[PDB]
Amino acid sequence: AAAIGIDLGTTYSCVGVFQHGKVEIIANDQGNRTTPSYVAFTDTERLIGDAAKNQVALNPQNTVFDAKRLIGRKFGDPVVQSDMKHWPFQVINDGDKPKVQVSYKGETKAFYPEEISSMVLTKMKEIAEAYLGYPVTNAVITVPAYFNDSQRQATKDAGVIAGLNVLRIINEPTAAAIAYGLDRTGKGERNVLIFDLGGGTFDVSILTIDDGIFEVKATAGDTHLGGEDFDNRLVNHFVEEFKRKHKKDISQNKRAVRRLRTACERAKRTLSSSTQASLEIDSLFEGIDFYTSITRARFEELCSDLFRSTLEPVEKALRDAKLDKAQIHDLVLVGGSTRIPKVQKLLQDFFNGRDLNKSINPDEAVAYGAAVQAAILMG
Amino acid sequence: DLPENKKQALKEKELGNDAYKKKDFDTALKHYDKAKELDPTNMTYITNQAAVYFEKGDYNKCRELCEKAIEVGRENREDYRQIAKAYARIGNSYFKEEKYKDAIHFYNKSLAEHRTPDVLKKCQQAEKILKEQERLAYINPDLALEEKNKGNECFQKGDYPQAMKHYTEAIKRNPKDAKLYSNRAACYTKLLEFQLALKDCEECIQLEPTFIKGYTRKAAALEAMKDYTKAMDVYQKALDLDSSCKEAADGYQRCMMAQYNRHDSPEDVKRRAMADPEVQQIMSDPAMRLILEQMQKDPQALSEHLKNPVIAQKIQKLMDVGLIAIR
Ligand SMILES: Nc1ncnc2c1ncn2[C@@H]1O[C@H](COP(=O)(O)OP(=O)(O)O)[C@@H](O)[C@H]1O
Repeated sequence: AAAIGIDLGTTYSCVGVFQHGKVEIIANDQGNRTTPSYVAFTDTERLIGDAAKNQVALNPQNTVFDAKRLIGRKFGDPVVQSDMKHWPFQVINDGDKPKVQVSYKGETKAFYPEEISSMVLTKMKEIAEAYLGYPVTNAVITVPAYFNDSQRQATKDAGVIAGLNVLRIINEPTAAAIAYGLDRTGKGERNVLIFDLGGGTFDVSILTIDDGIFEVKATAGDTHLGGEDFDNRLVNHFVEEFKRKHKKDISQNKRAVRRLRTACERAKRTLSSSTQASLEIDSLFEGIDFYTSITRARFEELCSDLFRSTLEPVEKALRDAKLDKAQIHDLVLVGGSTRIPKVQKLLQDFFNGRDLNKSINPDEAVAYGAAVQAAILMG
Repeated sequence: DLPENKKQALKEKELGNDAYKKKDFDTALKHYDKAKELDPTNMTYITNQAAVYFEKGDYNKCRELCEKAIEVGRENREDYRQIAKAYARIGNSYFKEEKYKDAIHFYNKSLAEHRTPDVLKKCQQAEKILKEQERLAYINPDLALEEKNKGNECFQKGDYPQAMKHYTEAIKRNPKDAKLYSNRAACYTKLLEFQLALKDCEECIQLEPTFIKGYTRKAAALEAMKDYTKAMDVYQKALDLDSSCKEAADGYQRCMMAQYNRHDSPEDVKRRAMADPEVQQIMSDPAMRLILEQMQKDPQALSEHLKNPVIAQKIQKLMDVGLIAIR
């Protein structure tokens, strides 16, 4: 059975397979190569992926996301204690280990974050199996470079629950470096800066590669900066306009906000290509349809500080790695949010015009790299 | 070789340079302003004008100029080292105004552009100065007394680790509290961290040379570790302050016998004595090795060599640790 690699994020995931000499990225049933890291416990089924993401509108207290923020942690861990305050689902103390409580088929149940992850991995397994025409257990799962030991083992166990033969755990930036062929230099080069602007987090790290051997020299980042807060600024823009037109503040209406926010995400994706996006929601608030727009320039203004702040961790990583800008041989973009022209512009200016490596879609590169390594482990 | 306006800017640059060699700040600014307008896509004219404003103490103007130069160099793809220099100078204005926290911020930017050895050293000086300023700001004898007192409440209950934690906060808050150092030393002696008892007792003692308890706590740790020779010497220093002191007298008398009774196997002697760099030096020194061989073979070699203190005290040290026995 062909080896696969799985890109496991807080909001999204992606699986690649290595077959017939190359990595293929496998689209799920909705045609999405990258599918949501969501699980929805409805009163009829456990949905995973887009099926689950689309239910946040109806059963938000029973849906989960951000499993990785709880995986490998103790319940009393300050991260757990802080992050749970911003979630619709309940985090439960079971042996000083967070467990997440949802109502499933009317029953009260709670699952460890690891179980939620295994559900997601199972879906990625099904996507790959359906695509290939056969069961696949041979897999590589990536993790953030800052993960500790409990976190890596917990990730591996989620794979075990899913039914995978976890061959390996790889730090996310190593996988990206593999994807871009940086392990084929034949030199003591290169010093590569990998910039991962993801869903709920921003991870920056410097990997020094010496003829195929990787070392993380430095990490920097922001645990509460990612694509989600760009969407949040976009929500406030549209809420304020709704308010001005109707003299109604809809930010307190959770259904209106979830639907607005979903549309905001779509508008943000639209603007990574076009300079204009439309906001089109029927019955957004109290039966009011809300139709408006945003341009790329306006989006950038709303988020101008969010974009600038992404460079502070770059400066930190360079100093910790004891490198200057001149010593970075390559720049790698990871994360769908790096598709935003403003990000690319800031990195080019920060690095004095150096090209950014975009040969592989930034939100596929990790799955891609994991698939390559998985292929190596299996051949 | 150059566009005419670049060459013209260069001629003015050079004249400006000579004006600065003579400290003619203002003639030089005139030359660099011409040079700046002649070749605007060049940071060098801007940074040179900033050099004047830095030397004049006009740090706000020199900072504006450095910032403009940085923006220009990036637009025009100038060397990262040029950008770094502009940042280094910005950090230098803050360094000179004693705003070390800002000097550091800008030096950090300078280092990212290029890790210039000069910046590395200057920013280290900025850090050393700021760190000392921060400790002095931290120090507050009344907070030290409150932490000391909580440490004492814990200490007195046998909870030495907690006492130590509070004593640590108290010392950060009041560094000259000799009594506090010895209270930590006590925590360590009770917890068998005899080595740490020695280091805090030694600072206590230098701060307060008459604090007999600093000496009895140190000596007890030394005795416990079977370092009876120094324990006796430390207990004796305590006796020199007060000859009637109980630990100073009793620990002294126990060490007096124990320092010989413990020799036992030569392996104990070698492992303990060779822990001490002074005897390691005596043995690593071949002159001493030759002297020692003569001494083993001829008691008269000892009689004569020991008349000279440079040898007699190297030998005395080896005898004190038990490496050389005399019969
Ligand atoms: N085509 C696109 N243009 C702009 N942003 C995108 C695009 N596709 C996905 N995104 C954004 O990228 C993010 C996906 O993050 P992901 O690439 O999974 O990284 P990670 O798994 O490390 O969090 C989300 O914030 C999403 O809205």
